[PDB]
Amino acid sequence: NSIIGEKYRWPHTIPYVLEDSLEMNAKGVILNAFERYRLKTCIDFKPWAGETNYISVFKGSGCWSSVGNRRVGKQELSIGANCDRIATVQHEFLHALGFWHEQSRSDRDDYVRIMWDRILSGREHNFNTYSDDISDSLNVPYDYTSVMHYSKTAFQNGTEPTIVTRISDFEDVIGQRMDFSDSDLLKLNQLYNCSSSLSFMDSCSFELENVCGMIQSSGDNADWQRVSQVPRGPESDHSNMGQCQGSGFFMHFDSSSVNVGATAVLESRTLYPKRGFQCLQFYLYNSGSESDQLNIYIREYSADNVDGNLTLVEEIKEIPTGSWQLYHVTLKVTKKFRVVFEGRKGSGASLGGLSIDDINLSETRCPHHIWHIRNFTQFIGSPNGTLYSPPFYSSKGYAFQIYLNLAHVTNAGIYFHLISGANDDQLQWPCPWQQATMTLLDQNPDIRQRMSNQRSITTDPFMTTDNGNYFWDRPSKVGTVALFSNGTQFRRGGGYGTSAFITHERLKSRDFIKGDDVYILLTVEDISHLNST
Amino acid sequence: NSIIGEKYRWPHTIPYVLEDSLEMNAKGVILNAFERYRLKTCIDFKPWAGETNYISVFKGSGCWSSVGNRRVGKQELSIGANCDRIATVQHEFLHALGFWHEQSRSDRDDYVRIMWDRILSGREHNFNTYSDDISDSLNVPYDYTSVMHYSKTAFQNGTEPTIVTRISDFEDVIGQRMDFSDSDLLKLNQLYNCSSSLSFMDSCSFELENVCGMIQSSGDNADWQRVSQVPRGPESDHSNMGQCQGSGFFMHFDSSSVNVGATAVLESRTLYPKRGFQCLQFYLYNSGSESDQLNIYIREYSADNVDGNLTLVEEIKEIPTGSWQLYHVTLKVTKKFRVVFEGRKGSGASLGGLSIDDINLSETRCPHHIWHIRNFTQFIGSPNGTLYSPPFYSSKGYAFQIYLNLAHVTNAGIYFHLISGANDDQLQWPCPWQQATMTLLDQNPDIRQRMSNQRSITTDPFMTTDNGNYFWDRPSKVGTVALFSNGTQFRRGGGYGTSAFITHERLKSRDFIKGDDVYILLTVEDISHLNST
Ligand SMILES: *[C@@H]1O[C@H](CO)[C@@H](O[C@@H]2O[C@H](CO)[C@@H](O[C@@H]3O[C@H](CO[C@H]4O[C@H](CO[C@H]5O[C@H](CO)[C@@H](O)[C@H](O)[C@@H]5O[C@H]5O[C@H](CO)[C@@H](O)[C@H](O)[C@@H]5O)[C@@H](O)[C@H](O[C@H]5O[C@H](CO)[C@@H](O)[C@H](O)[C@@H]5O)[C@@H]4O)[C@@H](O)[C@H](O[C@H]4O[C@H](CO)[C@@H](O)[C@H](O)[C@@H]4O[C@H]4O[C@H](CO)[C@@H](O)[C@H](O)[C@@H]4O)[C@@H]3O)[C@H](O)[C@H]2NC(C)=O)[C@H](O)[C@H]1NC(C)=O
Ligand SMILES: *[C@@H]1O[C@H](CO)[C@@H](O[C@@H]2O[C@H](CO)[C@@H](O[C@@H]3O[C@H](CO[C@H]4O[C@H](CO[C@H]5O[C@H](CO)[C@@H](O)[C@H](O)[C@@H]5O[C@H]5O[C@H](CO)[C@@H](O)[C@H](O)[C@@H]5O)[C@@H](O)[C@H](O[C@H]5O[C@H](CO)[C@@H](O)[C@H](O)[C@@H]5O)[C@@H]4O)[C@@H](O)[C@H](O[C@H]4O[C@H](CO)[C@@H](O)[C@H](O)[C@@H]4O)[C@@H]3O)[C@H](O)[C@H]2NC(C)=O)[C@H](O)[C@H]1NC(C)=O
Ligand SMILES: *[C@@H]1O[C@H](CO)[C@@H](O[C@@H]2O[C@H](CO)[C@@H](O)[C@H](O)[C@H]2NC(C)=O)[C@H](O)[C@H]1NC(C)=O
Ligand SMILES: *[C@@H]1O[C@H](CO)[C@@H](O[C@@H]2O[C@H](CO)[C@@H](O)[C@H](O)[C@H]2NC(C)=O)[C@H](O)[C@H]1NC(C)=O
Ligand SMILES: O=C(CN(Cc1cccc(C(=O)O)c1)Cc1cccc(C(=O)O)c1)NO
Ligand SMILES: O=C(CN(Cc1cccc(C(=O)O)c1)Cc1cccc(C(=O)O)c1)NO
Ligand SMILES: *[C@@H]1O[C@H](CO)[C@@H](O)[C@H](O)[C@H]1NC(C)=O
Ligand SMILES: *[C@@H]1O[C@H](CO)[C@@H](O)[C@H](O)[C@H]1NC(C)=O
Ligand SMILES: *[C@@H]1O[C@H](CO)[C@@H](O)[C@H](O)[C@H]1NC(C)=O
Ligand SMILES: *[C@@H]1O[C@H](CO)[C@@H](O)[C@H](O)[C@H]1NC(C)=O
Ligand SMILES: *[C@@H]1O[C@H](CO)[C@@H](O)[C@H](O)[C@H]1NC(C)=O
Ligand SMILES: [Ca+2]
Ligand SMILES: [Ca+2]
Ligand SMILES: [Ca+2]
Ligand SMILES: [Ca+2]
Ligand SMILES: [Cl-]
Ligand SMILES: [Cl-]
Ligand SMILES: [Zn+2]
Ligand SMILES: [Zn+2]
Repeated sequence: NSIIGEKYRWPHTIPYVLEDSLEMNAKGVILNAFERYRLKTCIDFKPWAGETNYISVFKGSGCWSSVGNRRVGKQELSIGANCDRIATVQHEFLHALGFWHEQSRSDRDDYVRIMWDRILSGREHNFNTYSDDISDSLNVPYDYTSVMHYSKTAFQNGTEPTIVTRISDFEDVIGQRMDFSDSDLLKLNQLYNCSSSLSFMDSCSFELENVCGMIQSSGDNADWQRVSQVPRGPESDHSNMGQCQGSGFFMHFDSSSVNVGATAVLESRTLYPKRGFQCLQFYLYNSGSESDQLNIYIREYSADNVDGNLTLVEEIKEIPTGSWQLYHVTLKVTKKFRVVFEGRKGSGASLGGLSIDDINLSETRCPHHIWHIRNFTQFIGSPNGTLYSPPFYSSKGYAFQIYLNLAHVTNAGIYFHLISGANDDQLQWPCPWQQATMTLLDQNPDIRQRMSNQRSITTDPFMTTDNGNYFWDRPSKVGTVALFSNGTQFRRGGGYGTSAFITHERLKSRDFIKGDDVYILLTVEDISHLNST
Repeated sequence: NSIIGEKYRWPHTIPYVLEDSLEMNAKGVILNAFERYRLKTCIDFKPWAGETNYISVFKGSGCWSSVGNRRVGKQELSIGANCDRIATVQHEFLHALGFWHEQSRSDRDDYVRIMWDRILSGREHNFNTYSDDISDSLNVPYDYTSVMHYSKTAFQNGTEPTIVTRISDFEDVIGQRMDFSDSDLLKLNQLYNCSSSLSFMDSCSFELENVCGMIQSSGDNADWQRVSQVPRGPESDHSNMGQCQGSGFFMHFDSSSVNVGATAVLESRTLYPKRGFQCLQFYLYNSGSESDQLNIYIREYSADNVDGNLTLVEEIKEIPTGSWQLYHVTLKVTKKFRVVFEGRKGSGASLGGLSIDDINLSETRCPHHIWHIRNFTQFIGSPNGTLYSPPFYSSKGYAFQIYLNLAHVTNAGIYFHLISGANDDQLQWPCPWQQATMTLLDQNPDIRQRMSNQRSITTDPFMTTDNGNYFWDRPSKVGTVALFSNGTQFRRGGGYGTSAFITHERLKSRDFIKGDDVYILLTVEDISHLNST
């Protein structure tokens, strides 16, 4: 579904302009989409600085883009109303990069049947097919899960689908708008001879005996052990969760059989950063004591320190026992370096130890907060599936809470709530231009194969409610009464998001649910600086 | 371990000359090595035709090459005596393409320990390291399995190893000379922006519900079913063989519940050939009748029949029941086409069906013959581990037999025997310049991830034995008496190969043994046309 012709290729770095017609939330979402390209492709984006051909993103009618580099100078790409979704931006830029819709493939009739009699009159022009002399599928099979594939209802007249998948099980699969599919990357990365990405650094699941090049320190008291189980926990690794026999390993620091203060250090291979900011993430399991801790250091190398200088970046203490726990550690390294995992036994009694698995490192921004939902499957489609996150404080001081609604039969909804907080007396009301990004984590061991489902909203301080109040005003003024889990009363403002965050079927696909656990990643950022672009 | 500098890159297609000093067997092995590059990389090779810089392969002392395009015009690469091994040629050309040995990495001391007290005087320079200002490891961890990594005995004085891997399990792993490692390809394909290969077409294991783009035909009597088990067999697929719970699927044609002559047709996606010759391979399981057959067709597309005209290429009949069977089908397609699998029920009664799994298609030469060894593990290191293949006939008419000796404690040996045959009266004796290629198949589901162990020998008609006879003379004249399994007597000539075909440890690694089955692939080709190159 790629356009044939070297004249349609962009440079690997695309110049762009974010026109002022774009909504605030749209501008932030667009910049997020660029981050995804930087993680999984060799395509990059930079502000236009006089280049002849560039992309002008503006709030036109609908979401659309030309296919390929048209070399017309200013090439328009429309992110109109309701197009402010990261998957939609990725989709539109795949058009710009030279891709038609998946159902436009020359072989599309072998996999889907277009119901022309059920298309709305005047809408049949979007269901075209391109022959193999102008369209090249790059030796990749037809991809129902493509982010460039319409859903079954596209431009439908009535309740009857316009696109019918011959493999009936794919009827509701087509139309996913979560992230690149594996084939989307295969085709794009092939079309642009992509050898590496900007933001990806390392992914380690310990499934090979060389443990991703990590080295055991000799100036310590114990070694991390590559094991597939620990008696007291965990019974299996996090990557496979015991699915495959003889597979599924993790590194374990046995704190039960060492003295207080003893340490085991595991250091990563040498890494060369390109951006100056990184996010280190990994899953931890604690079957020992709450006094045991994991310390993260950064060993930076320079001409001044050829041996490398250590810097403590985070101490992870009081680790919950009995379940895998996701952690994020923010880094700001600019020189070649290693990551250091030091497991230290505390004074408390331990009968197990610390386990680490599914490590990923990328030159990306960490999420500000994480919502970890245990025993999640019971709530899908259940009346008691009305879930509220713990209270969090945004970077600017606003207290907020997340509402995830799984009670309805087909769709899951997610909403961002402001709640009463300790800084409300000194905060700006109504909440102005705070972009809340909510991401349902696709818990694939490899960050490169994650199709996380992400939606963003921006608080508009002029939005009002039916009774005349400002929607994002101080929760004590406009919010309803709510009770914390501990019984403490608080005020919860209006919730804003979408009732169509993710379908229950997609929620049960891939690795959104893993170990009956779900993780929702949260970032609340002031984007008022995007008003002028 | 890659050399830094854009001037050290070759063109993707390297011009080469095979000097007349090269041994006959070496010339054939080199051309075989090129086929591996064409299968797994974007590197190609063409005979030198006046290009300024080209590679001149000649029979120097030992096996060596410069690192990278040195832009000195004629750049020599030595394949001397005993260097005529496909993995050694691949290794030497990885040098030419710009790679140092893996243990020369700047971080090599974190993974291996050099026992300097054990190096031969004057050979310690061979263990030097290149810093990261001239060497780039391309963000790939240290690779013990690299084809560019010395074995533990390199330049050793005595019986004690010079290179000790700090992860002890890799002590005997380093030094593998079977094929590219996965990391070797990751680095090379990254260094030359390889987006695709010349010879790879498709790999299908049916592990995704879209079944690699294969189509179910409507003009037949039944459908192939994507299943993970069949009551009468097989109990699991061939890819995973029940290793992973809920995973491992194959396509099944149920002959038990259809009439005589009924067919189920599965057609592949559209394919575009580049070379004019292809090899289709796949694994079959038969739990039905001995009269059931699998027919392979090719649907070629042309201006004459836009719908496509079918051509029968092979009829697979009398399929042994109760075990997975590997098949190879030779193709000669030059226009865009599909592969067509037609399962046909015979007249016999059936309680099962035909199963197909782990299909691979590449623009490569099929092996002429295959030796399938059942219940293989019992013979490893056993006194009764002296195995003889069935008799085969080479393309020129010579009858031959393969001898695999597993009785030695550490090494497996393989030998090529000429045997008495029905054309011996009219054959040229002594056997002149017939190259026998013996390949222990690494039965990975994906052909692209196979590290098959291959050795080749060429019959020298002047080679003599101690008693004055020609080694490769007519077996009736110079051979010993032997009995086929059915009791029929024949004459077996001398066996030539190596007692160090593969170590037992490597033999038990990866997928050489799969389902307790081993496949040895055989090609005997006249290479007398290579005397003048
Ligand atoms: C115990 O087990 C033992 C081991 O299995 C077993 O021994 C085997 O017994 C069987 C049965 O008796 C023997 O089978 C015979 O094999 C012969 C050899 O076949 C191979 O070689 C053929 C000839 O190749 C030459 O010609 C080709 C082109 O024609 C060239 O491409 C070659 O380069 C080669 O040229 C060279 O040789 C020429 C001299 O012949 C010379 O002029 C020329 O210049 C050059 O030097 C190939 O055609 C043949 O390929 C076919 O068969 C194989 C099967 O293995 C397939 O895989 C191939 O795809 C292809 O189909 C082999 O490579 C055969 O000639 C002989 O065939 C004849 O008979 C059968 C059965 O009736 C017919 O199907 C066939 O058409 C032939 O019929 C012709 O001849 C007969 C008279 O001979 C005649 O009646 C008929 O009308 C017609 O004229 C037969 O298959 C086998 O050889 C034995 N193996 C060994 C190792 O010895 C033993 O019996 C068992 N014991 C018991 C008790 O059961
Ligand atoms: C039942 O459950 C409920 C639900 O949890 C419980 O309710 C909680 O109870 C606890 C304890 O009583 C409360 O803790 C208190 O929290 C407040 C707020 O913390 C957050 O904000 C801090 C201030 O942020 C402002 O300032 C920073 C710079 O200082 C700035 O960067 C920010 O952007 C923000 O700026 C804005 O606000 C300013 C006014 O404050 C303006 O001037 C400015 O212009 C801006 O408008 C912040 O410091 C803090 O960050 C730290 O802590 C978090 C979490 O611990 C951590 O993640 C960070 O890394 C930091 O380490 C938070 O973001 C806090 O101010 C209180 O601390 C003060 O008081 C104590 C006691 O004297 C001192 O020790 C401190 O030093 C400090 O002086 C206190 O921690 C919590 O707020 C409350 N939650 C809710 C939702 O109600 C309830 O208690 C439970 N009931 C029972 C019975 O158990
Ligand atoms: C990906 O790499 C290929 C191979 O180098 C590039 O193809 C070349 O493009 C130039 C510019 O038009 C042509 O003159 C050459 O003939 C092409 N070579 C081949 C073998 O086709 C291609 O341009 C690269 N893609 C991008 C997006 O840069
Ligand atoms: C692989 O592609 C890269 C582009 O990403 C090529 O690197 C460029 O090479 C040209 C010419 O040598 C230089 O002018 C550029 O500065 C390079 N750009 C970058 C980003 O490195 C490289 O030449 C290609 N390699 C091969 C073997 O074709
Ligand atoms: O693919 C697109 C959007 N698509 C139409 C569409 C709209 C809603 C749902 C679906 C679906 O998949 O269910 C598809 C085509 C298009 C082309 C030009 C203009 C507009 C417009 O928005 O007016 C829309 N954009 O690139
Ligand atoms: O790398 C190699 C092989 N050679 C380097 C070499 C080349 C030419 C001459 C000599 C020499 O001094 O005679 C040595 C090192 C080697 C040889 C044998 C076994 C192993 C091993 O891996 O054990 C390593 N060529 O590119
Ligand atoms: C949609 O279908 C209805 C029912 O056939 C018809 O009345 C109407 O005109 C159609 N509208 C369009 C835009 O196709
Ligand atoms: C929620 O409801 C589901 C379905 O009715 C039930 O299985 C589950 O136990 C309930 N959860 C809690 C925490 O009560
Ligand atoms: C090898 O070691 C032996 C044992 O000490 C020594 O006598 C000999 O000189 C050494 N040879 C070389 C070439 O290092
Ligand atoms: C060969 O010997 C091994 C062990 O010595 C034994 O397990 C196997 O069954 C034997 N195979 C035979 C006798 O065919
Ligand atoms: C030697 O090689 C040339 C070149 O291919 C070939 O034509 C010739 O026949 C070969 N010699 C013999 C005896 O086959
Ligand atoms: Ca793991
Ligand atoms: Ca240690
Ligand atoms: Ca399979
Ligand atoms: Ca059918
Ligand atoms: Cl992530
Ligand atoms: Cl193969
Ligand atoms: Zn589109
Ligand atoms: Zn070498």
